[PDB]
Amino acid sequence: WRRQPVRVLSLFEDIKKELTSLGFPGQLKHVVDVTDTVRKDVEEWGPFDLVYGATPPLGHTCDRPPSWYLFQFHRLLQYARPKPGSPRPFFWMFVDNLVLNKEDLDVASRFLEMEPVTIPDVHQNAVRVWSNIPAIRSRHWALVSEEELSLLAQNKQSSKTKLVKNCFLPLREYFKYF
Amino acid sequence: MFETVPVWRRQPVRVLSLFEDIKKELTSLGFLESGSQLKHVVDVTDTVRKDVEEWGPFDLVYGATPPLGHTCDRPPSWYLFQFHRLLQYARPKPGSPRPFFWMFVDNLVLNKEDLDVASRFLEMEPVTIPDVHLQNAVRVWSNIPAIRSRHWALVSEEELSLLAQNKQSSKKWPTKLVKNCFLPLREYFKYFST
Amino acid sequence: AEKRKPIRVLSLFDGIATGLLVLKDLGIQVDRYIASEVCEDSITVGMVRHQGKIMYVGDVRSVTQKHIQEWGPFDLVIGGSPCNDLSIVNPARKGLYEGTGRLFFEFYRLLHDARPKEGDDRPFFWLFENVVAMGVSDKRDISRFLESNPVMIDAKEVSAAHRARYFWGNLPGMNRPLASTVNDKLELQECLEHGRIAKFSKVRTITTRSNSIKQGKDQHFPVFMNEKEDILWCTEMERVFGFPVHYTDVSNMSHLARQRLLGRSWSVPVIRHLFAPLKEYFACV
Amino acid sequence: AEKRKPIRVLSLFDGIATGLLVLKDLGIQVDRYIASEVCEDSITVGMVRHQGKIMYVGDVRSVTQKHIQEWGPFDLVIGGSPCNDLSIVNPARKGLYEGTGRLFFEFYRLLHDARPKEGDDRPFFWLFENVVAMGVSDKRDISRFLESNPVMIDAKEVSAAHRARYFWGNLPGMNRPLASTVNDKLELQECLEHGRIAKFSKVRTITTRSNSIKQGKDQHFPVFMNEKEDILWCTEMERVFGFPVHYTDVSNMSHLARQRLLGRSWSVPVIRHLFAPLKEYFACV
DNA sequence: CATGTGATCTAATTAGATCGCATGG
DNA sequence: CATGTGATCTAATTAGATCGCATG
Ligand SMILES: Nc1ncnc2c1ncn2[C@@H]1O[C@H](CSCC[C@H](N)C(=O)O)[C@@H](O)[C@H]1O
Ligand SMILES: Nc1ncnc2c1ncn2[C@@H]1O[C@H](CSCC[C@H](N)C(=O)O)[C@@H](O)[C@H]1O
Repeated sequence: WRRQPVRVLSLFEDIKKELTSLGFPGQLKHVVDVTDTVRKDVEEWGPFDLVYGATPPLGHTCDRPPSWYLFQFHRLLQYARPKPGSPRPFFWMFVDNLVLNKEDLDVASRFLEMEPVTIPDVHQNAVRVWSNIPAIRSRHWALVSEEELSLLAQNKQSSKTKLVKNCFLPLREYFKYF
Repeated sequence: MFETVPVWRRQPVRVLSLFEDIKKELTSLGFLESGSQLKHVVDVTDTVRKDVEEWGPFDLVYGATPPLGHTCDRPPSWYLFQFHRLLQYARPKPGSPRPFFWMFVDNLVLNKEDLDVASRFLEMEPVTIPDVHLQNAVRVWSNIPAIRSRHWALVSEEELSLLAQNKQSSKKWPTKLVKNCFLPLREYFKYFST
Repeated sequence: AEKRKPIRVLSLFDGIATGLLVLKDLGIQVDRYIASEVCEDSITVGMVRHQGKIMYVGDVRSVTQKHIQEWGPFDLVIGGSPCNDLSIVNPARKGLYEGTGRLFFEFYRLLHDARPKEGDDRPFFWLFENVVAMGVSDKRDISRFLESNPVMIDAKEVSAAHRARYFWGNLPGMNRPLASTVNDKLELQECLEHGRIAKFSKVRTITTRSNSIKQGKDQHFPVFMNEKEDILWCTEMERVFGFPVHYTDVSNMSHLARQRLLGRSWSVPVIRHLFAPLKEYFACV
Repeated sequence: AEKRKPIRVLSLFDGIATGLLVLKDLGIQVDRYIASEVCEDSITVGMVRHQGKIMYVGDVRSVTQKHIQEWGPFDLVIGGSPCNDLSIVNPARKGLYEGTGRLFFEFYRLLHDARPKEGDDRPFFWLFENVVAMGVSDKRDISRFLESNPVMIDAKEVSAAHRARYFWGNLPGMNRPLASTVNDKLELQECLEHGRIAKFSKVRTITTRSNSIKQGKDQHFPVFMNEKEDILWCTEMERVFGFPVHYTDVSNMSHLARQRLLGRSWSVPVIRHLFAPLKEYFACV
């Protein structure tokens, strides 16, 4: 009942186009780049209930190594957490578009303290997600081998999401609808 | 001790010879008389100190390396070490005033390293002896003064090298070269003759 | 009144256990000293020189939040991550985000894991060290992730070698002036064995590589011995770094293997200057 | 009731100066220590570990009778000539009269040069050491040139290694029974660094060669560490030989170069047993 | 029925030179 | 603008396995 509007901090990616396609003075804050973002910046940007960050797709306009996005993600994720006295919910979402390699994947699961769930689509590409939301880890999904996606990624490099929206949806039960 | 004694106060010389009997040379110069004074020792490997002393006192110790041949059951430096060992056994007590002589003779059997050892263990460098009418040569170490003051025909070691070379090839001792080294000791001991 | 307690230490990239060595030389009681290190020679030194006091736990990437919780709590978290992909002396350095450089973020992670909750006011100290000669951007990011600026402490002021190092941390008085104690050997001559003459007051920075022992670009030998030019011996490096003589004479290590350990380590007097105010926070012999 | 004098020693083939090391360990005052040695590593150990007390004179064959008279008189003449052409471990040994074997006669010569003339009854002592594993005729000749039979002293009864050595000389009580003093370490375990387990109570004879540290024909490793096999470290060999730990840790020597020095040297407790009755003939404290 | 103050060979280091250029003095 | 918690390359030098047999 008493469900206030969502408050989303998005890193490396502005998801507003599928944030109001989802139907949630903007509540969404977006950081240019984080290299000089500190704690007082995130603090004065008001409390947040979900912090989002993602890897760019396999392609150009990236001047950063693939693990740069993660560490920086992890850094500001801790900046946004509330004190234990705060009762409000808090979720966080990191999601890779098959750019991280095996060495970079273990770093992901070790810094985020859980292993990714994989999201496939064949009719395009595939995607991995780390998050505390009990509706992507606990909700049963199509299982894909790691080397299945390996081969699809090689086919993606050869070649050159609605599932990114399909993962954001299940938070509507905790925030305001449309 | 380079001093002499009057003719009437000279005793027969007592000679210890090693690796070589030089009896014939010294009688031929009248150091020994033909009666039955000189000890020649067999195999010095087991001669201790008491043995040399029980063999009576000696006025001269002679040692020689065997000449260019196949007699060397032992290495050429063995004879020199053994000579130096028995030489110290035969020195007289620091009290004695009588004349004491030693001599070691090499017949080009020692190479450059063994010779540096010889001159180091006898505290003097050898004197080379040339045989002209060049057939042979000896090197000699001794305290005999007239073998250090008289100078025979000085020949270089590269010349002895070459004859050493010709002596290898053609393979007894050259006593003509050895006999002259005993010459200046009859001015110290008793003379005899036929 | 409440009596103080022995210190509990998490030591990451422990090397040859400089941290425990300085703590012992200060008289600070040590309840446990858990060390993350992978190099066999390093572990052997620490094992032998500290009689098995050190708790070795292996690769820093094998240490979880669960482990920090079981093994802790910790009062002191120290370390200095590899610098071979950070120092501008390597033209092939892969930077902070790849090669060994990314092992810095493991320090940042275990530090977060070991920090007290907000509301817990128990004494908690930490120290992170690395080289001054790194990139502008890499130094910037380290300070962003540790949320503090470093202090520059050059070992030349308390020892016989240049060693300009950055130090991030929260120890009391990290910016107070450095004073030379009479146990410091300020000039190279005081570190040499009998019979050897020093050609320099101070030597340049000692790395794992032999060319750092010779001085200047012309590679001058630093020592004379019976008028013959020579380099520093192992025991002389140990004195230049402030370690006990023959500290690294372990495990049949060659002089170069001993120099590999020393050239990666901390300058002992510098750490003593940084750890000395901890005596007022913990129990001491 | 007369006052004794500090001792004057001529030491040939001095090695790492074991003779001076023990004389100091016995409290015997030393006026002169003249050493003939040619190895630069050897010389450096002696120079450093005895702070320039030793006077080095170079090659034993450069030492003339004139030198002995100027530098003397001597009260003690000690040495052990090289055995690499005497020991039957070497199939290519050139024997007593060739190679390094003939360096024995240089000891015989200088000893003769250093002896007091008959009639002088001043105290004069000499010791000569070599291996038991030499040819029967080479031991015959050595005794013939020294006019003494040797004493067989095996280091096994006062240390952690077998080492059967011959000893010629005139020291008092040379054949008295050896006795394990309480500063001897008789078992390998007592010589090992922390954390290591001996597999043998006593090791076999340590040569300059690595195969001598492995035990037996099957080449068994001597020590267990971490349940992994290992050989002895340099500091463990030094304890096995009775030297102070890190004695040979000079000159950036590898562990093999250190073993080269130790494998040619004397077992320290054995010599200490031989030198002990000298403190009744010379000044002490 | 082993044992050794060593030496000869192999593969294994090191010794040293050389390269490197961003950086903050 | 002299410097450096390093890395590469390759002679020249060491590390380590196997080899001895006389002798005690
Ligand atoms: N993955 C890893 N986990 C733990 N330690 C590691 C590691 N990778 C490298 N190290 C160690 O990190 C150390 C960095 S050098 C720092 C040594 C220490 N300051 C001292 O005083 O001795 C090296 O010893 C290296 O062996
Ligand atoms: N020509 C020579 N002159 C002087 N010493 C020599 C020499 N030839 C070899 N040596 C030395 O003689 C020594 C014999 S080994 C004996 C060393 C001694 N017993 C010790 O305890 O250390 C070796 O150190 C060798 O370097």
